[PDB]
Amino acid sequence: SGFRKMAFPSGKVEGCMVQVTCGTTTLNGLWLDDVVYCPRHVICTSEDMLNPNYEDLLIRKSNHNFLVQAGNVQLRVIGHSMQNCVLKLKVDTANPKTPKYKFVRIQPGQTFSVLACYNGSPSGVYQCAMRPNFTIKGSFLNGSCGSVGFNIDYDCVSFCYMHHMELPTGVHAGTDLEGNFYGPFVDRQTAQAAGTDTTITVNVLAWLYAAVINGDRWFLNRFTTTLNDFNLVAMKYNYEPLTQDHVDILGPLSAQTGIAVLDMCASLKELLQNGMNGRTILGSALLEDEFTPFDVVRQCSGVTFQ
Amino acid sequence: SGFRKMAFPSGKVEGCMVQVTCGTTTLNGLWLDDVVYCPRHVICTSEDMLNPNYEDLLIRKSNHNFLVQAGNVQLRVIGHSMQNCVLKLKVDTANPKTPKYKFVRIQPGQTFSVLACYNGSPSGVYQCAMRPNFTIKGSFLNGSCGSVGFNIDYDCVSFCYMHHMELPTGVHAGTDLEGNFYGPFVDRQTAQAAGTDTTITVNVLAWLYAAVINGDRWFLNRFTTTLNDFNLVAMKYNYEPLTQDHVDILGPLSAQTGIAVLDMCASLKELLQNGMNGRTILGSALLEDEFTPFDVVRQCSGVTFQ
Ligand SMILES: *[C@H](F)C(=O)N(C[C@@H]1CCNC1=O)NC(=O)[C@H](CC(C)C)NC(=O)c1cc2c(F)cccc2[nH]1
Ligand SMILES: *[C@H](F)C(=O)N(C[C@@H]1CCNC1=O)NC(=O)[C@H](CC(C)C)NC(=O)c1cc2c(F)cccc2[nH]1
Ligand SMILES: [Cl-]
Ligand SMILES: [Cl-]
Ligand code: NI
Ligand code: NI
Ligand code: NI
Ligand code: NI
Ligand code: NI
Repeated sequence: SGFRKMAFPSGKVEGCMVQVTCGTTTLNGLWLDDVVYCPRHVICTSEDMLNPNYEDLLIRKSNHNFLVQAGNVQLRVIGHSMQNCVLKLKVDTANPKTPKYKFVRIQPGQTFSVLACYNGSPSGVYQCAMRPNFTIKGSFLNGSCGSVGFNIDYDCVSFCYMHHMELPTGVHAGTDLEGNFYGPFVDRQTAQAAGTDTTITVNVLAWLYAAVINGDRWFLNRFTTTLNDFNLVAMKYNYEPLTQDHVDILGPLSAQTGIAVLDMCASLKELLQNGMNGRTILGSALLEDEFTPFDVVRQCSGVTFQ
Repeated sequence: SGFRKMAFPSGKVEGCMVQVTCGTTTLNGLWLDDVVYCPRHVICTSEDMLNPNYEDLLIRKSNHNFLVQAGNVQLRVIGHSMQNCVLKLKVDTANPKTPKYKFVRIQPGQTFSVLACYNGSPSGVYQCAMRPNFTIKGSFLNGSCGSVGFNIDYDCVSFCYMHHMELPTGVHAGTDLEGNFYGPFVDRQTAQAAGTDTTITVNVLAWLYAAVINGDRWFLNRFTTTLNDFNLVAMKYNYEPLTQDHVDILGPLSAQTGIAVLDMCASLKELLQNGMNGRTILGSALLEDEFTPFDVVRQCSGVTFQ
């Protein structure tokens, strides 16, 4: 019982975090085998980031210019190469703490844990969703660049995010570990605007199923709705349209609780139209959209990681 | 920018989790140096658990009765003793991954990270506060017994909680690492009521400072208040009394934002009297009370752990 914003255990990722310094710029890198992955931003001076020619700037950089520190040990850089917005520093030592890992590009509406780091040391861990507008609502300060987002499945770390940018609205933007941004963002010292965001309907439904699993059932009503009638309400409240693919993904939670997906949609319609009337769901006064169906099953079934 | 429920990185604690089995009962243990700490519940069979005489049950146990597994390695138990509600199993091997550590008993309002575990393997990490009623709002399933709660200062892990019980309202009770329960609770199979809970006033004020640090300051009014006049209002909304110690603990945040503690108290007094009127603070429609003043500084200044 209980339902919390639950992060993956961070130890497998902690063992990969290093400090990268080039000239006056220090940020985080990810050390996997004999490669350190970091934001290519690290090579730039102030006047470089005007409209930086990374091909031209990197040609001028020595392996010797990169200072890479794994705790109290300097790692020697023996080669460098750029992949999109990520710099790959080849080092002379393979990280003995490298976990089984993959690089994955996640979809909007999926979640991941962030290990927020400064000077290659961890500050903390929290859960994030990739928003429909390809931002995340992170917690990041100066020097957080190169902090990563990840999921774990059994023993395998799937890295999905490397932190680069804060927008003026105070939300965050970054890349996958192939250095391709999520969304229409660039790695520049500029004020950049995100598209309009939307509420992740399938996740709100997942969280209402979590509430039912945890015995918070007051919002359940006797009403049912069609998918079309529900979507006419979704649109008005800036919720994403619920597809049959989403209904299919909620199958397992519907089967666990005995509440048909379109019956839960009727309860969500009532909450959108009428509000909560002073009540809370899983301790929240708002409808939560940063838990996936899989996040709910993970937490409610006690899935562990080896 | 941003403000998240942020846990400590869990790696140092992950390296201490083991499985303890006595007969048919399996739960989690904490392996520090050559001692494994676990709930004494592990020595109960069926129809021991409703009114166990733990002293009598432990007399009948041999060292070999305790199966302790650290991953796929079995640890040899060479002694056992009971301290309050915790079992101390002396093993013939010191844990090479033992961090610098202390055992501390925390006060209501203090927060900590929980590494929820099953069969000695971590499921996830989240933040909890010790509630005024000496419960915690965790996320725990069957077999979570012996999961621990902790803080990190620099490199020192302060363990403050070991999980034992779920209460009827779906909240949680457990002990310090000396085996003394927080609150009136006992390690027995019986429904045990938590006291009516209250709001942690010093933490709400800390979170209002986090809001101001993040440029969310709509709720700041042009008034001040005395500590007396504030408490007269607090006590009508099920808030904890604010003390001068609370005021001084909030001093650094007051210094950072230029808002005197008593001026912030006047803004909180107006939020209690008038409500939030559909407005949000740091993305919440409720006043959040599970961040301490140190939690806000750690997160907003990027404090790291080595
Ligand atoms: C890089 F080292 C780093 O840590 N960050 C993290 C930002 C800092 C504050 N909170 C964060 O998440 N990245 C940067 O500082 C970005 C560097 C670029 C070149 C990748 N810059 C920005 O995020 C940025 C610049 C800028 C601006 F010029 C105007 C408005 C907003 C803005 N954001
Ligand atoms: C012990 F191994 C363990 O994992 N748990 C964790 C509980 C399980 C469900 N969620 C949790 O947090 N502890 C127990 O199962 C407790 C064992 C005792 C004997 C120490 N029992 C309870 O937590 C319990 C028993 C009980 C009851 F009989 C009525 C109402 C509530 C209640 N909780
Ligand atoms: Cl006792
Ligand atoms: Cl106001
Ligand atoms: Ni439960
Ligand atoms: Ni040199
Ligand atoms: Ni900021
Ligand atoms: Ni004995
Ligand atoms: Ni044997």
